[PDB]
Amino acid sequence: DGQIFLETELFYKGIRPAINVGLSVSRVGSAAQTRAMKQVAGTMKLELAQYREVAAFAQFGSDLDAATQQLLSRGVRLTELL
Amino acid sequence: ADTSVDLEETGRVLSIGDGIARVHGLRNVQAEEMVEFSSGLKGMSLNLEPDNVGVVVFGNDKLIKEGDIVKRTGAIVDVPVGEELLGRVVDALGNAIDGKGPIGSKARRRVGLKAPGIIPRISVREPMQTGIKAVDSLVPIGRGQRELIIGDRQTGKTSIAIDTIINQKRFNDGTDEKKKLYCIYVAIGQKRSTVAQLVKRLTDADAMKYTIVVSATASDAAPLQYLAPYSGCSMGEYFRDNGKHALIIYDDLSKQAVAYRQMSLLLRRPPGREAYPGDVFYLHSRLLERAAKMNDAFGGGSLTALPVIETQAGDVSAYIPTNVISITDGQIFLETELFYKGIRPAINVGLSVSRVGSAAQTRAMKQVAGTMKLELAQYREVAAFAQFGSDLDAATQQLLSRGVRLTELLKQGQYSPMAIEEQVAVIYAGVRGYLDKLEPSKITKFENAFLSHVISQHQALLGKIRTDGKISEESDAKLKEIVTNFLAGFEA
Amino acid sequence: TTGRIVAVIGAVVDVQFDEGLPPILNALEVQGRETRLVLEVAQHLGESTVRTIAMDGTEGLVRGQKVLDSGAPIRIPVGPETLGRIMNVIGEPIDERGPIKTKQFAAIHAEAPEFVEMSVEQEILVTGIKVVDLLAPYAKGGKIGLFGGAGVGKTVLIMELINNVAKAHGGYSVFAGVGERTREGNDLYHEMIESGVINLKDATSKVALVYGQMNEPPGARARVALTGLTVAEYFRDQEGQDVLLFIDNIFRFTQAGSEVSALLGRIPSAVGYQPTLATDMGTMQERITTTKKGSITSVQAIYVPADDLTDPAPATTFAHLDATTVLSRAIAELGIYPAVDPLDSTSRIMDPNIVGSEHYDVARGVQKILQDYKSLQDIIAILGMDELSEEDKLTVSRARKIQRFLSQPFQVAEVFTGHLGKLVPLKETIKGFQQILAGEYDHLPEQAFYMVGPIEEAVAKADKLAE
Amino acid sequence: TTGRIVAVIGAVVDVQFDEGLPPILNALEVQGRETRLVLEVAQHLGESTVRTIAMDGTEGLVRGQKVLDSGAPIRIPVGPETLGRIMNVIGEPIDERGPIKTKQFAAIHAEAPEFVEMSVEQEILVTGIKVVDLLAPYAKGGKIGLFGGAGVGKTVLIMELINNVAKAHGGYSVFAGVGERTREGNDLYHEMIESGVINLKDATSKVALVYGQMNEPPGARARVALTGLTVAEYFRDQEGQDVLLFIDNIFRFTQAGSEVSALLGRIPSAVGYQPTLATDMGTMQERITTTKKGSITSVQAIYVPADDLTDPAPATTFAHLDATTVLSRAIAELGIYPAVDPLDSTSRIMDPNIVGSEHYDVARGVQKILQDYKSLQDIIAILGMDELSEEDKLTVSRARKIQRFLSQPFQVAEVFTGHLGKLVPLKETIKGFQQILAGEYDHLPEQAFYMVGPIEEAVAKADKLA
Ligand SMILES: Nc1ncnc2c1ncn2[C@@H]1O[C@H](COP(=O)(O)OP(=O)(O)NP(=O)(O)O)[C@@H](O)[C@H]1O
Ligand SMILES: Nc1ncnc2c1ncn2[C@@H]1O[C@H](COP(=O)(O)OP(=O)(O)NP(=O)(O)O)[C@@H](O)[C@H]1O
Ligand SMILES: [Mg+2]
Ligand SMILES: [Mg+2]
Repeated sequence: DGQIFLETELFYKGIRPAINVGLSVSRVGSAAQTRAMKQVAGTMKLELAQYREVAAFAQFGSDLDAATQQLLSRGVRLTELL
Repeated sequence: ADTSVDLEETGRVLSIGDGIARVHGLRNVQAEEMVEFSSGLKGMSLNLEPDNVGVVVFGNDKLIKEGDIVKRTGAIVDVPVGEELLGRVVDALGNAIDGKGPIGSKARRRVGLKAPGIIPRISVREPMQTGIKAVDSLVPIGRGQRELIIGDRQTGKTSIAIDTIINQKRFNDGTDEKKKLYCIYVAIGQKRSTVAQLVKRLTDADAMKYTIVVSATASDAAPLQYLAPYSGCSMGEYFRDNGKHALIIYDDLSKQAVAYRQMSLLLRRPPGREAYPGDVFYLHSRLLERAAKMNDAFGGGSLTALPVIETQAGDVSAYIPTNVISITDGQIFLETELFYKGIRPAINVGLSVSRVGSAAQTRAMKQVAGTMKLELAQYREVAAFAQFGSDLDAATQQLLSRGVRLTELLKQGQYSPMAIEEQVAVIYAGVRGYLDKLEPSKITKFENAFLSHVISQHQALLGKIRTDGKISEESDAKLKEIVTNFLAGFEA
Repeated sequence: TTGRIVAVIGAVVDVQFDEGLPPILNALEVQGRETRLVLEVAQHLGESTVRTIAMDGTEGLVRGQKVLDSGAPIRIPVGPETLGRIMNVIGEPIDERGPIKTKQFAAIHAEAPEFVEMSVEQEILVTGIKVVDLLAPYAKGGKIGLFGGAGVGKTVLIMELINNVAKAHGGYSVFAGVGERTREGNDLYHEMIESGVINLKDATSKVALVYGQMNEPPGARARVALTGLTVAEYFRDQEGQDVLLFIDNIFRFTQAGSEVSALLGRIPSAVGYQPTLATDMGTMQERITTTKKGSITSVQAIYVPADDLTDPAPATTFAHLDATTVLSRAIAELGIYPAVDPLDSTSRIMDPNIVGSEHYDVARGVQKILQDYKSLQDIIAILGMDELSEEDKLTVSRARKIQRFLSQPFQVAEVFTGHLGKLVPLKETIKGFQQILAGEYDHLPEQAFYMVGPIEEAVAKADKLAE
Repeated sequence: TTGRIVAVIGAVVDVQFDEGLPPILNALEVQGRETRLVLEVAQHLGESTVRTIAMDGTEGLVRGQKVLDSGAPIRIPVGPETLGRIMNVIGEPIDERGPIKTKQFAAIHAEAPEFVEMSVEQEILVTGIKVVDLLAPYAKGGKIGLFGGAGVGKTVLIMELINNVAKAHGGYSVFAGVGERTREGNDLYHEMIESGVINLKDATSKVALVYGQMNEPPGARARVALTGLTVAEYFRDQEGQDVLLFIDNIFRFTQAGSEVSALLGRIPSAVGYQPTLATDMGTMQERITTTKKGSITSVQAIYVPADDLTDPAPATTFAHLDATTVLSRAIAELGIYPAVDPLDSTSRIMDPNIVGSEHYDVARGVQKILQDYKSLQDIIAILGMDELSEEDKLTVSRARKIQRFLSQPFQVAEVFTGHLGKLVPLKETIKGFQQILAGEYDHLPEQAFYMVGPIEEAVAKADKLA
């Protein structure tokens, strides 16, 4: 019912546990969480999946509207927190 | 007297399974000879072995059990042939499956005949019109030729064949009898609903009347799908050997290759690359050489072949595609990118090639094709810098503007094939520069309006290009006056 | 007739008959066993011996053990009675609610409808899913294939379609779990009881269930697909009405055929698959069709092995469909759910003469700009963004907004998305992408378009994402 | 003697003799058939059985049918009256022009020339064509790889080579078509008569045609390259000629042999090819060399699969290739005929030790001057023509006159072109190009050197009118 994938790049880059937010999934989902965890992790997975994409696309020097700056700032902080 | 068993002309099933019957006896069976089981089923003796015969079952193998009496009845594996079949949808062996009763067939031809030799053939020179601009101008096809349709799934492979069938109505309803073309479409391993969607699309064109549809669908057994290409071929040869013209489309040969492979693997013949037996090249080489153009010594008739090959991830270097590419006289490569990018039919101008080419297209088309071949060649070299070229020289900037506009001209919708004279006119406009000032997006609408006009007002001019078979200096000037003033009015 | 087991290997059991020999496809009954064990005759091996495939575990089987020939292939209960009931491979109710009390017993080995029996009529079945309805919409009474690798959303997508179509569907529906999770089936049993498709009290049940999940031995997972379609077959032919067949997963049919292929005595084809792969699928898929007698809207979840579409099993399946919906792990990776590939999904009804020339041109235009962006992706990734002109990089920002507006919060994926599920009408979808292509939303950021319903919400999300 | 059919499986037939067995490679005559059927012994299975590979369709065969051993391998007509004749793998005339009445018949199999019969001399086969003889010289009794098919006049180049060897060296040629498309067979046939090499009336023919068509089983496609080699072998040893052997195409000979090994039941080697690939190539390619009596020089048309040069097929072929001739679209579209790429075609005998001291420096000079031209091409298109230095302006104008002098009109193509054909002798070419490099024709125009024979016809053309 889903998998947890770990990469050496993420491991060596600092991220531990080295979980690949994009590739890993959970097939039970929020139904497996406490209503306390759901209140803070309800949309976090799909958020970071969108962040991990826009992170490698925004490194091309393009001037970024504050709306995609907001997701960039949030994604860096939440990766450090996990 | 008792338990004698005529082992010479009969025998019994030693073991049945997976469409393979190992039969005891049959001491007088010839290789590739049709047999008959207790249940009334047919089968072929493809393996002759010391102690048995391996027979490929023509149907459901539940009906065959152990010790079932297998009979020689001296059968010659042959299919009904002739003009009585046109308009009908027959099965892999000639039996009608369109619920319209029996076929009034009188002539009947073997499916395992040899191709004509070197001698009785003459060079390919008569045109075979697809009604597809891209094809007739860049990858031209002629009568007696073999040309391969080859692309990934849903790349527009069938549509090319489809539009060609519909194109023939023009010639097949007129008086010019030499220029008539009879159509034969062989569905090999397809699903019945798609094969039903097909014949309707041919009925609605009024194209069915001159089309023989040989069908062996995915539910039909392994040997049925193996004979189906050859069964159609014999039907096409009738016309060929009797001074007429026939066009056959094996759709598709990749699926016959699968149907053959099964049998070999299960008859336990050695496996090779991708589990294919040694004689699978030989399976297709003898099928496609059977298409030829006969000399006036042998009636002067012709059969023209169009194999379809499905590639996976564009890999044309897969064993079966590699086979058919060399087998045939040329290929047309259709690509997924070109498709969704817009370029439909998604014919890759670069890779696509015909050996017969130049000598197959009319002297009218020749007059504008080689020019387009050269110009699109010089376009594709610079094509990548179509936007990133502000500071390019005016030469390559012309060669980019020339190419993009020709590419728009070769675009086409399905089901609307164009006569050879309608083709050269719309290609004459872009090749001689009379569209180099028109905005790219406006070209398709112009073609539609300019063509709508020349048919509606200048019937004699197009007729002259058909009659003369070439664009004379008179017609050349007459075309220039129409295009320049129609295009000027267009932009008003 | 009585037979003795002469060999047991895996799920392949050879039996010998002294007198009358049972033909191919016939179901055999193994004598002296706790739960019924059915064998299916696959081959005649000679010397009065037959090779069979067991429909359950062959553990505990003694050589010489007696086996009676049931005289026919597996015959299962068929009729309105089957509704609301979970049948297994052999039609023994695994729901624990007594016998299926039916008038008729049809066989799971039947003949494919004839060429003359075929129907050609086709209309659009509006799903309410933006990705399908726009680019490769489903034909009513048509064959629908859902390709996808391991963990991209074949199942999640097939579930939404049941909610969106079957629930408000007047006729009968037949779900058939083939080789997937027993767990997935349980959820759906309870979630079709809650909703009210399956009524436990009365006979207003609209769904008949069949299951042979990845717990069962190959032999079973190889045949349970036929059990599901034969249920559908009655409802189509002997009751005329519209049927909604849902299979998940149909690749398991081919896989279970391979698990035994070597033991039957086969030279392996390509990719360690069975040589009969083509004809095995042909006699099965051709039975899943709409005929002049009756309609069957089929939706089949097709697994993709090692994320390769060119894998023989799913690659052969392509030629059997009317509309194909293909899923990518790379698309799902970017959080884009559903992970439908806009360049890989093809419909038979994507003809302007059916869906309308506005519908067609919008969709073709939607793909072109995403196609164009895909070509630019590798160029801009190394050589910056500035090198694109004001009409080039305008398409880039559009394509990413078209890419993200294709994402849709499903009503089934509430547990994953964290959003309320959305259902978008046909004309609301076409207007959606038409405007973005026109460039009427070039001012709004991409994130406004990510995971919304109708287009008004993409504006709404921008306003909230502002302050 | 006599044997019976014990097994028919596809294109592989098994035959049981009672007494003595035919040695491996002996041809077998199947009796009572419509046409001729040949079975080539491949194995001895034991129990007085042989495993044979057919050269024609194995339909209609009855188990027990009497099969005759011919006591020898596949024997074919050899001798001068095989010229202008289309032969098949078993000798049979397939031009419907009456049976080939040759005095001698020779078996298509035979051991390679002994170590003692080898030629210790490395010599150059002068082709008369300039591009070839100067830059990519053919080795006499060597093997040449011809890249690129038709659409550039492959057929012509072949025919001119046949003409010019028969002319300059008095040696005949043999075309062995491995996997010949029947349309292309017919088309190549009349192209040879219409041009002059095949003479349907008298005996002035210069080529022997052998056709292994595609619609023939793998046995026929795998052995026809020998049936052609044996007709060529007669003119090497019996008449002492410098023979010419065309194989088109060599890849379809490799794929032919792969099919056979796949059919017999041998475990396939790398990339799907046969385990016997090295030898399957060696036992044929080593018959093509210079002997004491004569020499066979073979031009082979190569198909590379997936354009992969490391693919075993071209990799095994390259070990035997002494020179290459690239026929290119790019050069053909410019107007240079023959369509040979001057830098892309390379030769083993491009060595001061083999051809000579002069030949080498002149060829390399031409090679360098064309690379320099390519090296200045971007500087030409995007800088300003008139800003090259004196030495850069000069080498550009000299280089253009070099690639034009590569151009040569062909004798074979007098019926089409209407212009006179040329055979440029060896030393004429060497000195001709040396003078342009030395600048002796810095004053002459570009169009002067285009489509001319020696350098003389170029200066004369330079006059024209003004
Ligand atoms: N020239 C064209 N213009 C517009 N649409 C086209 C054209 N050619 C094909 N199509 C469409 O593209 C789809 C695929 O075309 P088709 O000729 O069936 O290719 P195919 O290779 O036979 N598909 P398949 O048999 O499943 O591999 C069809 O649904 C057509 O509607
Ligand atoms: N629309 C969606 N929204 C959010 N998450 C989704 C969506 N679709 C799929 N997912 C997630 O992706 C995972 C894969 O879904 P699933 O339907 O089980 O794919 P699958 O193709 O059936 N995998 P498998 O059958 O094991 O090869 C699930 O765990 C979901 O959480
Ligand atoms: Mg098709
Ligand atoms: Mg699933």
